[PDB]
Amino acid sequence: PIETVPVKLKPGMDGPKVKQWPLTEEKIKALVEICTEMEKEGKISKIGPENPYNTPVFARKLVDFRELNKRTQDFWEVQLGIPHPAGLKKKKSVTVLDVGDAYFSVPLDEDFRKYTAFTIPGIRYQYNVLPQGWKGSPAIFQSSMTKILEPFKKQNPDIVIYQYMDDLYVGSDLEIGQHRTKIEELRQHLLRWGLTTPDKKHQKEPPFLWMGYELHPDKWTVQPIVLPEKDSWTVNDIQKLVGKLNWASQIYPGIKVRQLSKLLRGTKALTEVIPLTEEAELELAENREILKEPVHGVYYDPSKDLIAEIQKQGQGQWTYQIYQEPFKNLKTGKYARMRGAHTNDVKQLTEAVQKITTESIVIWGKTPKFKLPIQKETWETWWTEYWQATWIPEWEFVNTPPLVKLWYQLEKEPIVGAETFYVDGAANRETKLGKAGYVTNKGRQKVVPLTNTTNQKTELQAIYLALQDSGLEVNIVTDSQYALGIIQAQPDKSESELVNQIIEQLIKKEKVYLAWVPAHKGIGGNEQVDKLVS
Amino acid sequence: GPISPIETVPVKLKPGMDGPKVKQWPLTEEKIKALVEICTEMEKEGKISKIGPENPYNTPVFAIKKKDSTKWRKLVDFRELNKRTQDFWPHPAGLKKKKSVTVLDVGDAYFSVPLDEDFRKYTAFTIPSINNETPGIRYQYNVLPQGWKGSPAIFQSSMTKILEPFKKQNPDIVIYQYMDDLYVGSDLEIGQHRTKIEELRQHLLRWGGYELHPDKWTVQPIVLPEKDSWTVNDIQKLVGKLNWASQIYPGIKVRQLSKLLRGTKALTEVIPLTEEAELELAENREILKEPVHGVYYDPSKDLIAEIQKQGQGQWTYQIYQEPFKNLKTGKYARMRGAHTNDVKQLTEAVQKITTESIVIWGKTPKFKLPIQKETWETWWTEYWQATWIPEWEFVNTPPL
Ligand SMILES: O=C1Cc2ccc(-c3ccco3)cc2C(=O)N1O
Ligand SMILES: [Mn+2]
Ligand SMILES: [Mn+2]
Repeated sequence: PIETVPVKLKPGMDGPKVKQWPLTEEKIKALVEICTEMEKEGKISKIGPENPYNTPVFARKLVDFRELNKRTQDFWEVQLGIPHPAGLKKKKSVTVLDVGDAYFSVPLDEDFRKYTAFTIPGIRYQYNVLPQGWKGSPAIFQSSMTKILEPFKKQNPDIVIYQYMDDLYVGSDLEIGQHRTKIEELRQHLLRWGLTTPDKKHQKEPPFLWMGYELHPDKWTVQPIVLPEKDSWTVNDIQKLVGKLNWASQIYPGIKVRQLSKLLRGTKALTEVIPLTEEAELELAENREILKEPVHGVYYDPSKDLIAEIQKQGQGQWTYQIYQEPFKNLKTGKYARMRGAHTNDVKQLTEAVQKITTESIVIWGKTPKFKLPIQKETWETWWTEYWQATWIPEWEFVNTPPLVKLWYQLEKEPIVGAETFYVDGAANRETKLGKAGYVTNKGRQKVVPLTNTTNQKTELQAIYLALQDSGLEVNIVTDSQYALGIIQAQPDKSESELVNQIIEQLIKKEKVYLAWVPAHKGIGGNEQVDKLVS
Repeated sequence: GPISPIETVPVKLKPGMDGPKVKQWPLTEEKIKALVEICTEMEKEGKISKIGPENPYNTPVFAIKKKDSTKWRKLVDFRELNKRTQDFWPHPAGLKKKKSVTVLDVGDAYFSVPLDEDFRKYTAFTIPSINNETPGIRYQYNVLPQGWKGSPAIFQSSMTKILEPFKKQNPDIVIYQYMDDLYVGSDLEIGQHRTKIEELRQHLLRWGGYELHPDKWTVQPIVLPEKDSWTVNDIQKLVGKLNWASQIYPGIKVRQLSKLLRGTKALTEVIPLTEEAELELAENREILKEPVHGVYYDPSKDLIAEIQKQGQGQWTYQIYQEPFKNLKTGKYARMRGAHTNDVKQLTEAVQKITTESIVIWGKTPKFKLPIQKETWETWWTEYWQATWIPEWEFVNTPPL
């Protein structure tokens, strides 16, 4: 009864014709029983050798639609992500329905049924429903499921129906008896469209399993994820492996899928043996201890505010909690990013505030109030002096050490009575020899030999020397904007050990004034140290 | 649902270009609710139609409120679709010269001319749900949409017939049209400008604001410091200042000033100006007022606007098509969010610079913004009050 979705192949491309693998009397009989069943249920139709196309079938039954998927058009996946149980509000009555044979109950475009052709190892088959494993079956089903559900939701405004794939979440603040009949209507409404809902895939009492979450009356806990410790993986339970683990990635961050997936750079048959490259053995194992950690949260109350508190941890890691009542957290997580060039803690905190803000808008459609381990004056000093535009939403200070600080601050005007160091660096040809030195208005000077360096590194080395051999107050003059701009970025950490100790000198200093002049002009301080590194 | 009674114009994309495929970003609850109430009424009025996942294209959508506006206006970020849409088929240089110019939102008039039935799939947009509770609601346009660069081009025929009864009873009213807006300027009294802009407004209603004053828009020129007691630091800051302007004006000379700093001197030491350097300074001060050589507007090239954060609530900007040959330079101050929000001031300045560029040249610039991508991409939609959207690059290298 459902209107079909028009499916076109990619332009200039024909259907798939991958030869069938011939196999044994053992499971070649099960297929035709399976298939007659499917033909007796209307899911597949018979045609002879008229259409050319072929899709391999292995052996419950399995179909390999990979070659067909590479030729099928792109479908806009409407979903911006999965739902989070913390996004749910508490409803007096909850129900989780699951549709029986979700895919095998939505008709396929009749013009597109020809390329679906396959042959039992003989009678040839072509699908008339959404096939499992095809590219478009998820998008077409959910679209079909939605507009099939819309007249029901409109005529039943007192209930809320959340739909994702097979599982239907049906919540309401109605009486259980009234909530009872409203469900049976939905099942009867679904049954009239050819979508049955079995009775023990029907979830009646609670802990209600919706998308791998146990929905207790006043809490939710993620379903313990357990996936196999077998010995000889094949690339189907390697593709079901990458599948049901990179949905776990949404609730469990840090679960990456690069290794496994890379194992299908080949024309492999879906049933043949697949060797684990030893790179892939730590992939699973790295987070098998992450997967075993529990997750639990509370439900959302829109009458109260959202509070987000962030804490500082080791090695550029940050923890955060999102709650409405104190310590009754809706969501918690970890964030870990140190920059590849130069980062400081205030930047990382600004990034953490922004990353939580976005996922808060994703889940609740609003920005939380933040409690951050930073002084108002520390922040005020940072953003007003930062060369770039920056800002954070409405927040308040929380005294949870280690607090975030500014570890140094360059001065804005040159310092009277402070030693003025002019620095420079240089390199020569293929010589693999560098010079970084300084000259001082008081006559002080120094030059050191360098081994394997860039040209920036010489300029950064020159600045570092002036910080070493100077008092608590110093004015430094460089011709290098690279060096001057790196300190202008105000980093407190670095992967460059030279930069790290320039920081360490900068922290120990009392007043530093960095100054820039164009090289190879008549400037008195620049040219003297420039000749010394000639 | 209902087809348009009047006839459709054929439109195509650029050669060899496909339609836009831009992911929808997360929306606040108030905007989704606003987009839901707006798109339902638009769908009932046959202006948009629900589509499935067979359409592989998508364009972002959100909603804004204009200055002092209390109602939500839908904004569709057509920046990608416009980039891939064909060019169609003059800019009134007198719009800049008028005393008062008002901007009117004529985007609703576009909802009466139908979109090419074969072009409609490229206007697909999806309204996301909170916490992805339900799949987003997909739509495409059946009529000329607001924010598409092809809508005012196709409507130019109809718009001309609506405005010429007004424009020859007022042959000195400059009327420029850019995207969903009409820019209308005059040299009239402020009292007599407002009711003549309201009569043109109600003449539009016969078929079926926000005010500017462009004759006092400033240009901030290059200004050298002129203190009286120059220190070493004050002079070597002017030397790199002048050595910088030598890229714009090749006639700058900095040597006799640099001669004053010869020898390793302390930055705070005051340096007397040997008078052959003040001649170099007075000449440099006056070789900064002439027009830059080779500066003109090429409407076949993109505009570029760079914005610098000066702090204390002031922001400098330069409009140019190729470096050092600036078409316009300026500075803003005391905008909304001053001394409290850098993003809100940058978002305002982007709106102000673009409004100027539309009035002057009839084109919006490509902005280089002094902000990380992630900070700007988190807040800019919260302060946007313009019916157009420009394109931007992010600047992470400190200037001067
Ligand atoms: O002696 C010299 C000559 C020089 C030329 C060009 C550049 C340069 C190009 C782009 C950025 O910087 C830098 C230097 C420099 O640092 N020293 O020291
Ligand atoms: Mn140098
Ligand atoms: Mn040098």
